[PDB]
Amino acid sequence: MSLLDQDYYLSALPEDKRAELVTLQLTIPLKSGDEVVTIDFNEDVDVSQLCVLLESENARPDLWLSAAKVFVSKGNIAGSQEIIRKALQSNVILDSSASVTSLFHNFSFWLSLMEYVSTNSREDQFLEYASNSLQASNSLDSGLILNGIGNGVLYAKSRRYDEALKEFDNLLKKKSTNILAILGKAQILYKRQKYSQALELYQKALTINPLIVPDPRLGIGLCFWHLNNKQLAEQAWHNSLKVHPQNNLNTKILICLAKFDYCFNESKDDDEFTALYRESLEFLHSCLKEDAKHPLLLMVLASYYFSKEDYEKVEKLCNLVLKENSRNAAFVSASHFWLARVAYHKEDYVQAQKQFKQAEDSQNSNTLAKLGYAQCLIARNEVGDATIYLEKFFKENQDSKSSEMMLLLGIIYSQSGKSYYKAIIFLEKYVAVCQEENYPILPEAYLVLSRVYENKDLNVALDYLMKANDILGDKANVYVLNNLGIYHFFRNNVSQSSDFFA
Amino acid sequence: RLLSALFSKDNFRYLMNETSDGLDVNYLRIPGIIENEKSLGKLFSSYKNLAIENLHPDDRLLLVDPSPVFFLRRPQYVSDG
Amino acid sequence: KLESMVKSNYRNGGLDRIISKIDFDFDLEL
Repeated sequence: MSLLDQDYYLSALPEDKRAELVTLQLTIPLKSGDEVVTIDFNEDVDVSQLCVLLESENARPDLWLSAAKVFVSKGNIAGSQEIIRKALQSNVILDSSASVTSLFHNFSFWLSLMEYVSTNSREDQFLEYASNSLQASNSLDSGLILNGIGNGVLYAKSRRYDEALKEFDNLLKKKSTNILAILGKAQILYKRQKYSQALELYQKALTINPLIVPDPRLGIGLCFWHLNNKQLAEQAWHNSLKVHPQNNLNTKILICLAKFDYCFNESKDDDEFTALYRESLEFLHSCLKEDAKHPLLLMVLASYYFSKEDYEKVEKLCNLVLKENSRNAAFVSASHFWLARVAYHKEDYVQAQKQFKQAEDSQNSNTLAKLGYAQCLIARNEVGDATIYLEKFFKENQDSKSSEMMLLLGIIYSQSGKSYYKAIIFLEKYVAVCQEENYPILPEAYLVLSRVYENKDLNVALDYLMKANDILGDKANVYVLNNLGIYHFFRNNVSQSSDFFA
Repeated sequence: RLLSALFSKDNFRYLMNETSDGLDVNYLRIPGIIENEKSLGKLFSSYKNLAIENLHPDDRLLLVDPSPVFFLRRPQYVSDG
Repeated sequence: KLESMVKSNYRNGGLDRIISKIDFDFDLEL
C-alpha cells in the first residue's frame, strides 16, 4: 500500500507547497536594485547583522516575518522579538500601512505566547505583554481575523472560555474553513470536558489538514481514551509520530502509558505480564535517553522503583519533581501519595495520613490518595473517623467505581452490624464490579454476606458460602465446612451435612 | 497490596491532564502558513484540491463515527426530459 | 478458558513480587 509518512501528504500536495514552504534559505533583495542576497538558515544566522542588513536594504516585511518564524523554529524567541522590534524600527513598516504594523504586533503576541509556553512561568507578565501587543494590533487593524484568534487564545489562557467561544462563533460566521478556529474551539471543548464535541472538530481539522500543527491526532487519541477505544488512539499516535518524528516526545509518553495500561489489564499470564512490562520499561528508558528530567517520566518510574523496594530513590525523584513542577498540583499529589506509600512500610501513620491529605488537597481527582487516607485512619484505629470519611466520599461520589472502597464499607458495616443493608449493597456492588472487570472476587466478601444473611436468608447465605468454597477450591477451611454442614443440617440435608462434617 | 491493585486499576488516568500540551495552538508552528501574508488563505485553499479520498487509508480508518446506498438520491429541481 | 487463565498473581495481588522478579538497570540521575 501507500506508505503513511510525511512524504505521503507532501506528494499529495502540489510541489509549490512541498519545497517552498520548508525552504531554509531566504532571498532578500538589496537596496542597490536588482541585487539580492540569499542566507541559509542552516548556518548560524546572526539576528543583529541580519536585521541591520534588512533595514539597510529595506526589504519587504514578509522576509522579516519569515526570518522571525525561522528563528522561532530555532528557539531564538529573544532573537525573533529583536527582529520584530527592529522591523518596527525599519523604514518599510513606518512607510507601510497600519496593517503591517498590526501583523508584526500580532507576531510579537505569538512570541510572548511561545515565551510563556516554553517556560510555563511568569504567566502574568507575558500575558500582559501579549495583551498590549494584540490591543495595539487591533487598534491599528481590527479587520484581521488573526487578532480575533489572538483574543480568543488570550481568553482561553485566562479561562474566559465564553468570550473565546463567542470569538470562534464569529470566525465560523466569517468562514467555516478556518483550521485554527476549529483547533481553538476543540481545545476549549476539551477544557470543558466536551470530549465528543471536541472530537468532531478534531476529525474535521484532520480531514482538512493532515499536516497541521498542533496535531489533531493527539486530541483524537485523548478522545479515544475517553471513549475506551485506546487501540485506535495508539494507532493514531503512531501515525502522528510517523508524520512528526521530532519534538513530539509527549506522543511517545502516551504510547508508553497505553502499553503499561494494556499490560496491567490484559496480560493473560505471569510470563506475558513480565514480557510486556519489561518491553514498556525498555521503551520508556529509550525515550528517557532523550530527556532524563521529565517530571512525568520520573513519577512513572517511581511506581516501578517503589515496587522494587527502592523507596529512597522514590523519595529522591518525588522531591526533585516537587521542586521543579510545584506549579502543577497533580505532580504534587502524586509525590505526596508516593511518600505516604513509602512511609506506610515505616508505618508513619500520622505522617502517611498527613501526606495523603496533602495529596488530596493538591489534586482532588486522586482517589488512590483518599483511599490511602482511609487506610491510614484504619491503621490509627480510627474506626468511626474512617467510617465518616468513607461515607462522605461515597455520598459525594456515588457513581465512582471504587470496588475496594465499597468492600471496605461493607466490612465496616458488618462489624457495626446495625448497617447490614448498606453492607449487602456495597458487597453486591463490589461483586458486580469484579465480575465486569474479570477480577478474582474475594471470598471474604462472600463470607461477610453469608454472615449477614444468617439472620435474613439461610438460602442466600448458603449459596454465597458455596460460591466462596468454589473460589477457594483446596483453600477450604474448617469453619467454612462446618458452616456448610450446619446449613445443610438446618435444611435437613442429612447426607450433605454429614459429608461436610466429614 | 490493596492499594497496589487500586493503582493498577487506576494506572495513570488523572495524569493525562498535563499531557494536554498538544492542545495549545500557535500560528508560527506551521512552516508555510506565514511565508506570505496570504499564505494562510493559500494553504486553506491548498487543501481544497484534496479531499477524503486523498487521505491515507490508515488515516481514513482513524475517521470512525462516534457508505452510500443506491436508493437515496440527492434532490433536484429541474429534473430532465 | 481465557477468563480463568488471566486470573493470576498480579490480579490476586502478587503484582509487586512480579515486578521485583523483573530486574532492569536505568541511567538514573538520582
